Amino acid sequence: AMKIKIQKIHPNALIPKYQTDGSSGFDLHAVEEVMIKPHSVGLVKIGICLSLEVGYELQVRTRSGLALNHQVMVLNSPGTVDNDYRGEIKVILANLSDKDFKVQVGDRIAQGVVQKTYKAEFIECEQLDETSRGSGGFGSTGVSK
Amino acid sequence: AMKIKIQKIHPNALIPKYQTDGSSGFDLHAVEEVMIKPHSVGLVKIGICLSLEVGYELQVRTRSGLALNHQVMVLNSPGTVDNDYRGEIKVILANLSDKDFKVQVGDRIAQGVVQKTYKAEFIECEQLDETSRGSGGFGSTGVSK
Amino acid sequence: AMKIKIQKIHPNALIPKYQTDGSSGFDLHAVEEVMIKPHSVGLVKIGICLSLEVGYELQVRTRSGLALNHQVMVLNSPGTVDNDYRGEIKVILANLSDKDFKVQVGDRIAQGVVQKTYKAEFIECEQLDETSRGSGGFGSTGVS
Ligand SMILES: O=c1ccn([C@H]2C[C@H](O)[C@@H](COP(=O)(O)NP(=O)(O)OP(=O)(O)O)O2)c(=O)[nH]1
Ligand SMILES: O=c1ccn([C@H]2C[C@H](O)[C@@H](COP(=O)(O)NP(=O)(O)OP(=O)(O)O)O2)c(=O)[nH]1
Ligand SMILES: O=c1ccn([C@H]2C[C@H](O)[C@@H](COP(=O)(O)NP(=O)(O)OP(=O)(O)O)O2)c(=O)[nH]1
Ligand SMILES: [Mg+2]
Ligand SMILES: [Mg+2]
Ligand SMILES: [Mg+2]
Repeated sequence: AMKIKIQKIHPNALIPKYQTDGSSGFDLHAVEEVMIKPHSVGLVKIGICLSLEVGYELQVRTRSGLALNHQVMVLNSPGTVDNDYRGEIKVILANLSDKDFKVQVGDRIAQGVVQKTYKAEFIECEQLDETSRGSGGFGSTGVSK
Repeated sequence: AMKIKIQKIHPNALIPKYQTDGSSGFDLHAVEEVMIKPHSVGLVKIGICLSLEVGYELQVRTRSGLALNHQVMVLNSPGTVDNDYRGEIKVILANLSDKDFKVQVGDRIAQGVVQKTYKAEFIECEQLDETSRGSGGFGSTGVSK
Repeated sequence: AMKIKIQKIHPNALIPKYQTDGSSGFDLHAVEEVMIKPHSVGLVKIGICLSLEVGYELQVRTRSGLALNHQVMVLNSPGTVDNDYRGEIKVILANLSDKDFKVQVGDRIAQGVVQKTYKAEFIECEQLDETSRGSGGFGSTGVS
C-alpha cells in the first residue's frame, strides 16, 4: 500500500513485522532493557527512525495481552507519529499495576498501525447546520440496554 | 458502506448499533455482569465473533460519558481488532476511580469503529530525507507558546 | 483535504493549527483554567463547535510531551467526535500523577486528527470463514 524508509540507529533495532497476515499493525521491539516501577511511566526506545510516504501517519497502539495481564499500556495511545518526524521512535509505557514491569531487549511492547491522513481546512461560520445528535455527548445516548 | 458478518456465541449477545445517525462507532454490549474494583481491570465479553470485509479493521474505543463520570476506560484504547481475527470480541475495562464499578448485562461499555487498513513495506536506508520538524517530538512545539 | 465549519462560542476560542507542516493533528487550546488534582479527571472546554464534511470524524488524542512529563492524558483517547455532533468540543484530561496539574487558558492539551469514517452493515451468520490467526488474541503471538 505504501512505503516506509527505515534507518536503524541501535544495534538491536528490528524492522517491524506484521505478526499475522491480516494484522492491522506491526509490533515494535525494545532495543534496551527498562524497568518500570508501579504507577509510573518509562520511555522505551525502538532504535529506528522513519520516513513514511507522504499522506500517511503511524499510530503507536497498546497491545491487548500486556494491558490485560500486566496493566501496562501506551499512555498516549494512539501515539501520533507525524509524517514529518525524523527522530527516533519511542514508546511511553505506563505501568498501572502494583508490580514492577521489566522490558527486555527484543520485547514487543507496542504496535504501529499506518493510517492515511486527511488535512482539514477550517471555515469560520456564525451558525452550523442542525442535526438530531445536536449538542448531545458524554453519555447522551445512555449506558443500560 | 462495508459489511460485517456477525456470529452471536452467547445467549445475551446483541448486534451492535450506531446510536445516532452520524455516530462513528457502534456500541458494544456486555453479556456478563462484572464488578471492577478501584484501580483494577476487568475483562468484559461481548459474545460476538466478526468477519469484517477484507481491507478493514475494528477499533475498540472508550465511551466519553463513562470516562468522564466514572473514570472508566478501555485500557488498550484504541483496541486493535484485526481483519483476520475470528475469536470473541472482548473489552479490557480499567477503573481508575476510587469506587467500585459494576458492568450489568446489556450495558454499552465501549464502541467499535471501522477503519480502512494500509499495509507498510519497509525499505532500510542509511539516511533519511530532512524535514523542518526533524527529530523534534515529545513537546518540541510547546504547550502555552 | 476536507472542510470543517467552525463556530467560536467563547471569547478565548482559537481556530486550531497544525503545529508543523507534516503534523497529523491540530492542537486544541483551553478557553478556561482548570485545576486537576492527583488521580482525578477534569473537563477542558475548547469553546468551538464543528461541522465536519460528511464522511469524516475527529479523533481527540493525547499529546506525548504532557503524557511523558506530567502523566496527563486524554482519558478516552482517541476521543470520538461524531460527524453529527454540533456541541462544544471538550477534552477529558486525566492526571495519573501525584502532583496537581493546572490547565491555563490557551494551553494546548490535546490534538484533533481527522479520519474518514466507514459505516458497517451487519449480516448475521451461523458460521464464519476460517483464518490462520483464528481465535488467537491477547498475547497469542508472544512478547519475546
Ligand atoms: O473527546 C471527546 C469525545 C466525545 N465528545 C462528544 C462529541 C461526540 O460526538 C459525543 C459522543 O462521544 P462518544 O460516542 O465517544 N461518547 P458516549 O457514547 O459516552 O456519548 P453518547 O451517548 O452521546 O454517544 O461526545 C467530545 O466533545 N470529546
Ligand atoms: O508515541 C509516540 C508519539 C510521538 N512520538 C514522536 C513523533 C511525533 O511526530 C512527535 C510529536 O508527537 P505528538 O504531537 O503526538 N506530541 P507533542 O505535541 O507533545 O509534541 P510536539 O510538540 O513535538 O508536536 O513525537 C513518538 O516517537 N512516539
Ligand atoms: O480490544 C481488543 C483488542 C484485541 N482483541 C483481539 C482481536 C485482535 O485481533 C487480537 C490481538 O490484538 P492485539 O494485537 O492488539 N493484542 P496482542 O498483540 O497482545 O495479541 P496477539 O499476540 O494475538 O496479536 O485480540 C480484542 O478482542 N479486543
Ligand atoms: Mg498483536
Ligand atoms: Mg456514543
Ligand atoms: Mg504535537
